[PDB]
Amino acid sequence: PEAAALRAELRDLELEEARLVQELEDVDRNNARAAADLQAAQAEAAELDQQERQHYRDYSALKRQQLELLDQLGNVENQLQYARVQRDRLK
Amino acid sequence: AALRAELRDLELEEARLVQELEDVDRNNARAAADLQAAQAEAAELDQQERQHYRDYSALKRQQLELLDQLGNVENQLQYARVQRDRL
Repeated sequence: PEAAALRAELRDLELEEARLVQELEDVDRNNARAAADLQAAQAEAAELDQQERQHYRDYSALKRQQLELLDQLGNVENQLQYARVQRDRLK
Repeated sequence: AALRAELRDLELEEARLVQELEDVDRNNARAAADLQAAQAEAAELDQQERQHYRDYSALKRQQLELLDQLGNVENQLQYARVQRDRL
């Protein structure tokens, strides 16, 4: 009967562990799925990053283009102001 | 009066540079727009990655708490098996 209580505890105990195994399997499933979604999102973000960098680069190139045009303008304006002074003296 | 010819040339030169500048600026505006759109998208994606990650971490904590309970049960089962076996 000692082994009588035992046999009962084992029964309830093995049931507990099976219930716990069931819960673990649900949680592990949802965990793996969350990791997959994560990885999918990271891959999307990388591809995007690639495109974003390209955009940044294009914009930056255009920017250097404008600054070069601005410098030229200022070189011309320097010459222009000189010639303007020279014209004004004639008067 | 070579000054007048110089003046005409320089002024026209400036007109040409101004035009070019206007065109480049319109291209620049478009480029800025595209860049900002891409950045905004990246922010959304970042937010969604974060959601997934936090789900994952949470799920993970759950798993560990469950594992601790299982370890406990396991220990009871072994103790009750050692008693058992001893007849």
